[PDB]
Amino acid sequence: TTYADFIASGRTGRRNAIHD
Amino acid sequence: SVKEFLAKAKEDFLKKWESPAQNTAHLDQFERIKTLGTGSFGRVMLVKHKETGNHYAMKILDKQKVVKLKQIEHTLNEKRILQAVNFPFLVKLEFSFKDNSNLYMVMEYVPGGEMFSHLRRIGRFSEPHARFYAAQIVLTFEYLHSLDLIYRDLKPENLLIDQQGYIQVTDFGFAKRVKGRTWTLCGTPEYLAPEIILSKGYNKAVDWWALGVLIYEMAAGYPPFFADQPIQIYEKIVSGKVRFPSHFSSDLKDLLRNLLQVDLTKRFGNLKNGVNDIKNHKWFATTDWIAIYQRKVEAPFIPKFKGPGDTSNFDDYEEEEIRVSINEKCGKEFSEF
Ligand SMILES: COc1cccc(CC(=O)N/N=C/c2ccc(O)cc2)c1
Repeated sequence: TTYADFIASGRTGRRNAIHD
Repeated sequence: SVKEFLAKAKEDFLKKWESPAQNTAHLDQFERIKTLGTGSFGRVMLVKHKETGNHYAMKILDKQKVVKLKQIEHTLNEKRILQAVNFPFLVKLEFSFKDNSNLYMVMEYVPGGEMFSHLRRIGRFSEPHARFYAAQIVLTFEYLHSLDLIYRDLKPENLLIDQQGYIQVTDFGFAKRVKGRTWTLCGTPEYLAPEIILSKGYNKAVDWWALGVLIYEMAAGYPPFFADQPIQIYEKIVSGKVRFPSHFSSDLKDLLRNLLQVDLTKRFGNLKNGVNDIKNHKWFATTDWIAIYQRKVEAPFIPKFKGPGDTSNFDDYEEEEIRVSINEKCGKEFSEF
């Protein structure tokens, strides 16, 4: 499932800003 | 009237924009209690104002780190714009000041924690729940955009929940006053509009795109474009192909197709009728815009409050001593702060 794919991903924590 | 109120808002804003508040407190006036969140240049701590007993959130930026990341002008923007604005769903700046090492922005403490926290824990929000939050962001963006401000960092990490369940927008680090077009590549990968990524020059329509990303993330529990690396995210965004959960209502999908629209002649919020295309969309048919503004709508979610300085709705962070140099750093660079 897409949900499962997101939860196994590395970007479920706080996301940093990109300055450039 | 919306017209009347905004015109009044703009006069208020412009006086403060042209004559910003500066040096309105000192570090020693505050008792530092605990870190509430962190960021590239520093941290924000719960503090208590010694002469009043009032709690606030104090954002502490290391001048040398700002300089290293070539964020001087953005930081100046952040503080000049935040001290000038006033809207029920914007975090209020109460004091600002600087010392040899750091810049300080003392803001209202919003005790319910980050929307991010609640969204990740609960999984996803119901459509009425997402809609209640989305309405506040729509009004806030009407307000900011009327002042020629672009926000450029919408995401649940930056939306705090107040004691009554209403949203407070925080972190104005990428906010900018611009008439027309700008080009900086800034934001958060999952929330970037395609025209930012393709270096096209962009305008306030990027905030409406990001609203689409946020509503999707709120209602699905995951963003419409994710991957393990930003480069793959960007590829997905520019592709622009969006798939929706089977539980998304028809009206929600239609709204999002119009917000997550690569074509700027078709993207909602950016047409002749501007924000009214969004406010009058069917998904918002049950929303009382004036009552959202007046905070008369019952929140779907009220945070736990065990007492005035309580931080249980925030994650714990490693603490560090706030060392202030005996030599002034970067004085010229931050002279107008
Ligand atoms: C790029 O360097 C940074 C350094 C520190 C923080 C941040 C991000 C930020 O502004 N958070 N604010 C949280 C906040 C929390 C509670 C509250 O009542 C008001 C604001 C960025």
